[PDB]
Amino acid sequence: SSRVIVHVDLDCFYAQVEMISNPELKDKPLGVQQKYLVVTCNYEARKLGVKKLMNVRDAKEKCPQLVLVNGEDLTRYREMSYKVTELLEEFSPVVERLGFDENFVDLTEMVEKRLQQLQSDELSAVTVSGHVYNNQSINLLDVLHIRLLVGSQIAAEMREAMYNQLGLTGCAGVASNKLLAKLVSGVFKPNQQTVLLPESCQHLIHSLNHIKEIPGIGYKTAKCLEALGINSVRDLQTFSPKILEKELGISVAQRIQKLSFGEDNSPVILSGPPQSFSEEDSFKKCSSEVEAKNKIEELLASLLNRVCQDGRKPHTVRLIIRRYSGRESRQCPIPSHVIQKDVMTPMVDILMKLFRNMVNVLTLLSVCFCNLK
DNA sequence: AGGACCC
DNA sequence: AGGGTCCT
Ligand SMILES: [Cl-]
Repeated sequence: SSRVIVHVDLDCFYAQVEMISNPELKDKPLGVQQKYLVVTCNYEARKLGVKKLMNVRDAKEKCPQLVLVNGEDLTRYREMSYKVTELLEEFSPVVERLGFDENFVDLTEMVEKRLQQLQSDELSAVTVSGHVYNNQSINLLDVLHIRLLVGSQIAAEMREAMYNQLGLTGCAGVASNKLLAKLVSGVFKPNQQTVLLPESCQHLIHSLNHIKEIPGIGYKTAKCLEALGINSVRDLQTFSPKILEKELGISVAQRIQKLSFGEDNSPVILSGPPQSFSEEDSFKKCSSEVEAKNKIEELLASLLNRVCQDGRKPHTVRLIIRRYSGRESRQCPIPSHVIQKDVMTPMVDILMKLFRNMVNVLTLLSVCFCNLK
């Protein structure tokens, strides 16, 4: 049973939000700064050589006119992110969030509903919206092609609604599973879409230049694969299954070897409301382990406002720390009476105990509310 | 708790 | 960087 999946990928998301907030930035090169880092930038800045996650000095020495806005407070980005997800959920309810700026939508049922409504002569006029990957020829008699073209039409409706209703541009990719939809959505950027017909799957997967470019193959797995002489997609396709299992475990080995062929049976999961709320701060050294209570009190204060708005409350609190020159965490249940929401002073007490439990009286402090109900 | 992955 | 997910 084949599926029609769309991957929606917002262009330079934080920059888009900031440009909407201050139109004066719309025509100037823009970078969103967090600490010493340019986490993202609009395309005007990318023209001038600015890259994501490029340190501010390197970025200013490449674009001295680069306008910098602070993006350490994620509140506005998070709000717009959920407006996108909710808009897509109106199309079809099964929407999976991947970070703040990507969504997967399973269009299968929607596509079949639209096809049922078409007349015979109507079927021969089905047209693609946007790009066809690798300029592949469409066969209107192929039912897989028809379904994917209808997927491309729904994807264009989504992108038009996002722009008309929210002012945001993004790319979309339409394919038969999540892996392929996500790989194909970035083929034409920015603000464009691409559909992958099945015959071009091997062309898409072999277009990658490192196995680390496969979604799901992270730093540790890549480093491990490279240690085995596996570098290209075809290397992973042809590597011995038995050895790969022994080195990576059978779960990781079998899944990522399927990914190397473009195979991905994973379902689109309805993300729904978030599973956790957290806030953090990075810094160079906080060994005044009495200022930590101040940092933790500030983080806790802002978090408390967010928990009130969601309406659901956390049943677990967690404190994370990073050690000077990799993280450690302590969690514990939140006492039931404390959940009625002055909750600061008890929360600080709980958190400090977790703190003291971990540190003997730091480059990061993070507080998380989780286990929601 | 810790580790893998994602943006 | 400042967030998130699920698995062991
Ligand atoms: Cl499987």
